[PDB]
Amino acid sequence: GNTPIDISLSLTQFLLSEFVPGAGFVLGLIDLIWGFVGPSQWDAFLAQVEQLINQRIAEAVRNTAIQELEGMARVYRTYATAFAEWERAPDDPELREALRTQFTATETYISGRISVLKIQTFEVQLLSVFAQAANLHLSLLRDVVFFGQRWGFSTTTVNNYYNDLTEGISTYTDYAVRWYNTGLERVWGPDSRDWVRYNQFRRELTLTVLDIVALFPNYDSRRYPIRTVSQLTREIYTNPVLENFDGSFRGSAQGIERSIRSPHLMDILNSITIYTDAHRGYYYWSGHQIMASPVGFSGPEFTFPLYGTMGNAAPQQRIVAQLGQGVYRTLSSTLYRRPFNIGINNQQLSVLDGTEFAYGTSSNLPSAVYRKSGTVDSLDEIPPQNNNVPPRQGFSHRLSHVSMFRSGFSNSSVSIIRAPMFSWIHRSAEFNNIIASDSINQIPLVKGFRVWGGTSVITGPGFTGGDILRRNTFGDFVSLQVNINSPITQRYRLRFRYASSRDARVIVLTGAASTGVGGQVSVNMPLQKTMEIGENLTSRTFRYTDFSNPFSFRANPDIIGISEQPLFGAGSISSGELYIDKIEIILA
Repeated sequence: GNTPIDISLSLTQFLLSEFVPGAGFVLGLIDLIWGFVGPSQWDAFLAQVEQLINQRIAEAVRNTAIQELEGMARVYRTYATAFAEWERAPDDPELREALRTQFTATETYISGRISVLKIQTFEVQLLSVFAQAANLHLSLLRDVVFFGQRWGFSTTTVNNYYNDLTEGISTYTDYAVRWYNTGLERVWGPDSRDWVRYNQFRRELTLTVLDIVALFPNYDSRRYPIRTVSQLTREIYTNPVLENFDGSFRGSAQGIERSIRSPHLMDILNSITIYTDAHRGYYYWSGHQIMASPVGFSGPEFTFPLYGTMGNAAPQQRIVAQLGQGVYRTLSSTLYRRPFNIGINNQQLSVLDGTEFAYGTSSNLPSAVYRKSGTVDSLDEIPPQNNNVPPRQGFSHRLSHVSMFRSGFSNSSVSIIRAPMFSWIHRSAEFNNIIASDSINQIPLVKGFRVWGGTSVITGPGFTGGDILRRNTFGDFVSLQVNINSPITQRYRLRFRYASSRDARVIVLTGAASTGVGGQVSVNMPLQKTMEIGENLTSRTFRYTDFSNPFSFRANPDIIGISEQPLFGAGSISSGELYIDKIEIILA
């Protein structure tokens, strides 16, 4: 089993860590995807979303798509070797000229024939190979913008390729998120079964499409002259009780989706205290409590409201999640009791009767076990990024929350449903905000610890790899905690990635005060209007500041605050919205 979900996760790992242009990058794209000779690989890629919504692609359209993929891999392969021979004698004017034509030949082939992956009425099924190919096209355009003057191309030829890269990022992004959403809505229905297949689409295409799409902007090598590491803070969802049910509870799907928490700052799951109930010698997970900390463990634990019902047929069991790299895997045992319809006191049960919590770790640390283990295995839906090493080392996601979809009390109620919902954040969403020397640091604003009043966390547009922050008025956004590995004397610069339907002014303060409240203004920067009032959030509505003017922190676990300030003379009324996604920090 080498699923497309497997391949795509290892590719997410590659792009996230070793994003820097050179032979290592080309050799890497060959090894993970484009080295494959023949059709079967692309056949599997299409099959996954095809059987997901149970519509196969028309065969003429399907085979042309597969054969153009083959040709794309095939022209890239010859570019890649021509690239390597050049990097072995980089000044030779003949190797240069040989790479220059083999580049323009391969770019024209890929550029021109992506079309066959955007075919009308088959947009969703073709989405995952389109994401692969758009990502391949962008690798090439980054290459010329970065190596143009070494290769021998004119500065005018390169500036045109650069505009292609710009537009490519914006066009490809917008197509993918558009067909992601319309494919999602088409799967939605009102039943337990309809929600399962809805969520299956969301999860698989978040892994196979959106995560590669979130990294496209890093292909802009004029905007990112050096290394940069993005962070995927979005959470994908599993539910063993519902995903393993053979029937379907009717009209539930709207109730299930609401039981997921609303957009929120990123937290670190600390512990889960499970409560047990019983009925007729059948013991089950009836409710639980969740405790979390902010990013950086920057202060006091938050305890979530009770999930489910606080049973006592056994004593509570407190499972600590946050050991090593967190819980990477759950193996649950489901229990569906179907009696000969007695009722109320001979109940119908749709619940969990055990779960094993497996730790992500380079160690022998044993799993946590509630009652007993099971065979409903989350690793089957959230696979490893590296199958060459044991799962506890090559895992892709860490457990981030546990909610519950509840129905009935044990009371009356002929029927009881306790369906715990497991949230998975991608591994790249680090526990701390660490400012690296030597790279371009991305800190999504969802990594702060406090949202100030009148800033909302809004579900992200689809290409930021997480949620974002909105203000309707001017005011304070977040406070977040930063760690430097430099003397406090070291100087830094800062830029924003924002969306705004108005002009505004943005400031970053750096006097600490845990809780946030303090601060001294260190950075003052303008935000030009990026969209019209009431427009939708597409990639063209997002903009980068310049870098900021050197500043320094004033503590080494520092507490910085972001606020948006009224422009002088504007009269203190603000109309439109302000969106901030990311701040990025560099050195010197």
